[PDB]
Amino acid sequence: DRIDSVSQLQNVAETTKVLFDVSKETVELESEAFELKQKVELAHEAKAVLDS
Amino acid sequence: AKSAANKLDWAKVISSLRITGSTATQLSSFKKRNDEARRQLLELQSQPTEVDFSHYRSVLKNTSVIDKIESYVKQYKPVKIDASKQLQVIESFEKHAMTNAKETESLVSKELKDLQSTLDNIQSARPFDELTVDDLTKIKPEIDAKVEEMVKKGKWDVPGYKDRFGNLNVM
Amino acid sequence: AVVGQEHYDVASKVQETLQTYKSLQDIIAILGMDELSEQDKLTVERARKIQRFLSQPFAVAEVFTGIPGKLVRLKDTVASFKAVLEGKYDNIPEHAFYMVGGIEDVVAKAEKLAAEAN
Amino acid sequence: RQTGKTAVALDTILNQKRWNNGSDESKKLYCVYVAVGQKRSTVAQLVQTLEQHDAMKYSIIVAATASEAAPLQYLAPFTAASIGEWFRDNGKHALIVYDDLSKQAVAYRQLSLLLRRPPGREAYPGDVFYLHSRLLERAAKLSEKEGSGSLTALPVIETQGGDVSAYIPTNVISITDGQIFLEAELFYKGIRPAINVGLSVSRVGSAAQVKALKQVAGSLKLFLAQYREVAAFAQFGSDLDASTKQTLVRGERLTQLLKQNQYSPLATEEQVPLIYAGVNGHLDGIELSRIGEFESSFLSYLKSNHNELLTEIREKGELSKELLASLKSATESFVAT
Ligand SMILES: Nc1ncnc2c1ncn2[C@@H]1O[C@H](COP(=O)(O)OP(=O)(O)O)[C@@H](O)[C@H]1O
Ligand SMILES: [Mg+2]
Repeated sequence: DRIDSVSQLQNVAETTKVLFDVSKETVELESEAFELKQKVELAHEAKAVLDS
Repeated sequence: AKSAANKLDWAKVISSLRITGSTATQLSSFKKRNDEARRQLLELQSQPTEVDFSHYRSVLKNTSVIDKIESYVKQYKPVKIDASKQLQVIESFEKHAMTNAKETESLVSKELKDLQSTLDNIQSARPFDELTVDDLTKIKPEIDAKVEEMVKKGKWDVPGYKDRFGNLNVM
Repeated sequence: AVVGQEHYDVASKVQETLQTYKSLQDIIAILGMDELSEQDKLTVERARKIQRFLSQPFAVAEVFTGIPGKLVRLKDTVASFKAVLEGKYDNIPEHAFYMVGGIEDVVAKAEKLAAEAN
Repeated sequence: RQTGKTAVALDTILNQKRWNNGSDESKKLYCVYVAVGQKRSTVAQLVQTLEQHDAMKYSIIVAATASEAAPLQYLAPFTAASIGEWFRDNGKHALIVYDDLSKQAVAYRQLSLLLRRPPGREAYPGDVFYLHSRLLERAAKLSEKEGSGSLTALPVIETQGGDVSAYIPTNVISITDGQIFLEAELFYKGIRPAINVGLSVSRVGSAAQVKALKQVAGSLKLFLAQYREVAAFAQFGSDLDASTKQTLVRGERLTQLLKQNQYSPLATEEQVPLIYAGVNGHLDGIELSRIGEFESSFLSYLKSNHNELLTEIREKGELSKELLASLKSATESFVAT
């Protein structure tokens, strides 16, 4: 039973490699989204003000 | 392009029934989910971020202010540059993760090799009815140490000895 | 959008309890509370409590109620009914919700009935 | 009264923005609202609501205010029917919601009762049936020889105390190709669309339905029969055995799922996974109240690295065996979490 349990560490590291990489990668790639948020807000304000 | 990343992430999640009890891995999962949801919501709701001066200005006749706001927008087109600040601390997290992964897999590989050796030995080297007591004593001096210690202590009892071994006692 | 999704949920759950109560009135009269399961019995008791709590004294009706009128703020009443819906005041008798204002008045009336009256 | 009639009319109205913002005119569905007997404040609410959700551009508001003369209320649905017939005869598809139309009925009753015309039943004139039928029959699906246009009618009836068995209600039901019943009973019982599955019947079940939603797995077709069974053996009926318990749980979870927030038109590419989840993985839901958030989480799950399935069921229309297997796998993966 211990053998069967340890059989599952055989390839966990290979997948969790890309998992841990892309986790932080995607979490920090929202910087461009944050920079786009202010531009989108400015555009929304401009459209609203000219609608006014 | 994103399909492979979260596909392998949830593959690891499907493997993660055994590392249950984690604190922030699932929390980081909902964090990624919330951030990407805000991504797609802002990208879908984002109308073309420019005033249609050809038509959406021509409808207004006495504006006197469309030129001002358009000039302001044009001057503020470079709103801000991307923040690629993280170049070493994230690398530190990755080198820690690499160290943990390599030491882990070394441990796993050596443990499986040891346990196939164990089963292979146990298959045809199991003297159930022909094991020598002298061989047992020589293999493990710990049982010898225990025996002399309890002999010199005077407590001849061996706690937990009638639990599995019968007595056939005529008494 | 106008309410705030909290007072709206409280009102929705109040309507839930009252509609279930009215639907079960027929078998309550015919059979009784025993026939209902534990969830239905709890729902009926809670709905009775809310319906009693709906009574509010009015300053222009003191000669009729005999109790000074109460002016309950919106936040006060929504918080009180949210607390009632969670079952925090299930042990309190339903009569304590009769001619009261906020949940503090409910607690006061329950204490008076439990100590001075009983 | 105020059981969600104009509300479901509004969700039908707003859902068309998905296709009206495109280019395929064969899928564009122009909208015509008939505000006969409604008050001007309600019509302003309506027009602003359509303005917010980018819907006023393709919708048409024909308002017959109660303060306006009764002949105007009588005629406004007919004029809106002509407006929709313009789209219908030019190869376009028009949805006209004859909201109220009981106010038009009473306005025409006023017209007859001051025009010296003797009335019929409950002082209603003779041709309220003929009026309703003649007005509604203008809504039809034209053949390809006539441009393949269509004109869809969504009339309303404001019943008095749930009295479906009344002259005007049963009269209009005999005209329309099916009815959508809403009562306060289900409205306060929790059903937010207030869809009374019993007396709500559509005259074209298999047709006029998305192929991905009609039968695909079979259960989606006898969905209505299953709901009728659940009503017939609801909590009042004795819980016979484990099969009966499973049927009751299935019905309760299904009616839990059907609740939908106002001004939230949920597309068929997102409807189909939810209806399928109501047949497999529905029974093990963690409390009935949590299905509300479970639906949102399942939508989010289908959005992430499953948009291929969503666009496949949106574009193709039919569901293949491999598509059904993929949907089952996704449902199992989600219910596992
Ligand atoms: N999803 C929903 N479906 C139906 N009604 C809703 C929903 N959400 C909120 N409501 C409430 O139900 C009422 C629907 O009544 P309405 O359709 O206006 O009938 P009428 O126009 O005949 O008064 C609205 O006042 C609204 O506040
Ligand atoms: Mg209405």
